[PDB]
Order: sequence, then C-alpha cells, then structure tokens
Amino acid sequence: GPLGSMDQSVAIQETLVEGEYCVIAVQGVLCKGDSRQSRLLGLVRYRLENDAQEHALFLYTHRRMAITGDDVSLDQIVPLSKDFMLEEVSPDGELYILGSDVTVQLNTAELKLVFQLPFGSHTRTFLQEVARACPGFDPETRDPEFEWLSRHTCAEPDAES
Repeated sequence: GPLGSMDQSVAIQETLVEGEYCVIAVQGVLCKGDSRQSRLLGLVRYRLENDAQEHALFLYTHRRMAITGDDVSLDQIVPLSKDFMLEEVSPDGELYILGSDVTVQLNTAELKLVFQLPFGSHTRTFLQEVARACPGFDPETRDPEFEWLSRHTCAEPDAES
C-alpha cells in the first residue's frame, strides 16, 4: 500500500526491459468526437557506461483498465526535440485550466494531441522529469538525439486495430 501513487511506473518497468531505467509514467486521456480513449504515458532515461545519456518520451497503449501493466507495451515513440513544445489550452475557465485536472497540448513537429492528466499528484512528477529529460531550461537548446532508439523495435504492429 504505497499510498500517494498507483503502480504506473512499475507497470512500465515490467513491460520495458532490463538494463534500462524507468523514471516516471502517469496516465492521461485522449478525447475525440464522442469516443473516449485511454492512453498510458511513460518516460525512460537511458544512460551509457561512458556517461553520455539520452532521453525519449515513450508511448504505451492500454485498454480501458489494462493499466496494471499486464496488457500494455510500447505503442509509439516521441523523442524530445527542439521542435517540441507544450501549449496550454485557452483557459476561459476563471483563472486556471488545471486545478482538479491538467490540460496540456503537445505541439511537436507533427505530434499534436490533447491529453488530460489528473491535477498534480502523480502528474507533477512527470512535468519536472520532462524538463530535465534534456531541455534543462536552456535559452539555446537545439540538439535532438534518437540514434539510440533504433535499438527499440517496439511491440509487433500486428494489432490491426
């Protein structure tokens, strides 16, 4: 009974693979038309025996309640790059878009979706990890890295969903 956090992080760790290192992984939502969908987020930090490390934003699919980690594995890949940027949705709420929820819109070079994560709690940890994941709030940030992702082959795309 860890209390304060579910097992998202663990779920990925099991699905991930040895030698690697899981840092954080929450659970967001994706709303389209009138069909609600559930997506499992994950962040993995990979280091080299020579120091030189790299980060990438892993995407894990999952059923409605397949969060457990039992039936969820790599579904896509999103490597942090300069073209990466997060945009808040027009508040027009009262003073805050979050509070009781988290409204964030990822505007990458091509990736453009809407994720609704739960207010802080386990979501806050994710935000901070992303910042250090490479951006390290630098005014001259511009050095994408993904040459090591090729290592990953992701689950078999035989889903035919």
